Amino acid sequence: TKQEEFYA
Amino acid sequence: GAMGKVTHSIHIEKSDTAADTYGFSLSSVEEDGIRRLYVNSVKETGLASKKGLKAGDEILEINNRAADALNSSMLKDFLSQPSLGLLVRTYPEL
Ligand SMILES: *S(=O)(=O)c1cccc2c(N(C)C)cccc12
Ligand SMILES: [Cl-]
Ligand SMILES: [Cl-]
Ligand code: NA
Repeated sequence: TKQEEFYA
Repeated sequence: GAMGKVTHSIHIEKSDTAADTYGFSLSSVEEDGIRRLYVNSVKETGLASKKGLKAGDEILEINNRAADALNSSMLKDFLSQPSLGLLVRTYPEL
């Protein structure tokens, strides 16, 4: 699983 | 190629607007009590792609700071800037 994700 | 660790230092620069993106995402993943940051996707037409960032690269450092020492507030701060420094572990494709 991934904890979370960011994009820029 | 073989099993050796290769790292890639990348400096990306762009216009400082909410419309000019780097074109990549990163994920935080925990496995067996160890957290790593990975390149989750790279936009095929974006700056990050042009600069050789690859999906699956492991982010080791952002802006001279260890990835495991980075929290979400720091990530938001860093990613909102018009320049960005990344140190990634990168794998031969084949
Ligand atoms: S998890 O085990 O559901 C999960 C889901 C999606 C991606 C994962 C990765 N990628 C290499 C980022 C590693 C470990 C777990 C994981
Ligand atoms: Cl997931
Ligand atoms: Cl993307
Ligand atoms: Na997923």
